[PDB]
Parts: sequence; C-alpha cells; structure tokens
Amino acid sequence: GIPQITGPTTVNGLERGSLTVQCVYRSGWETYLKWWCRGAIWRDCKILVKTSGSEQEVKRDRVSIKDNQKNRTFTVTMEDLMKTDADTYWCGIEKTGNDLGVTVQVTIDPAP
Repeated sequence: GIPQITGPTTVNGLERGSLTVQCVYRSGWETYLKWWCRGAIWRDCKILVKTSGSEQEVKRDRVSIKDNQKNRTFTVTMEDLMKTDADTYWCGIEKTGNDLGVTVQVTIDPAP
C-alpha cells in the first residue's frame, strides 16, 4: 500500500441499527490520538470521540472507538443510528504537531 491513512469510501447503517468503520494507518502512527469527527470541512469538524493514543476503548454517547495498534487499524462504532447521522465524517490521527485524515461517507436507511 501507499496512502498513510485508509478507510471505506462509504458505510451504510439502518435506523436504530449499528455500523462500524475501520481505518487503517501505516507504521508510525500507532501512538497518535485517533478520532471520529463529523462534517465535511476539517476546520469546523465536530469531534464525536477520540482515544488517548492507547488501546483503551473510549465511548461518548452513541459512538465508541478502539485502536488496535498491532493491526494498525482503529474501529469506530456508532450505535442506535438515526436518520440525521447521515453525513460526511473523518477518520483522524493526531499528535504533537502532525495529523492525517480520510473522509468516510455515512448513509442511514430507515425501517419501520
């Protein structure tokens, strides 16, 4: 491979359902903080959750994140999906001056 950070181009979930996202990064970023932000513009990004750079799973409301440094891929999990969650998100990596990010498009379908 060659791109520093990777992820699915798009992900789909069902209303009240659950969806996960896997972002793979290359050697070197294992210790950086990892996060899931909402919004297409990186500047006014809406950070939903993030790790402290360790492998501890961190959860905030309906979003949890856990970094698997051996596999060099962190997993973002969104529970109890809502139709308003559909948006463009970012899988971001960051620490002491550096950061990478790749957008993931989230789609939500309804039942009833």
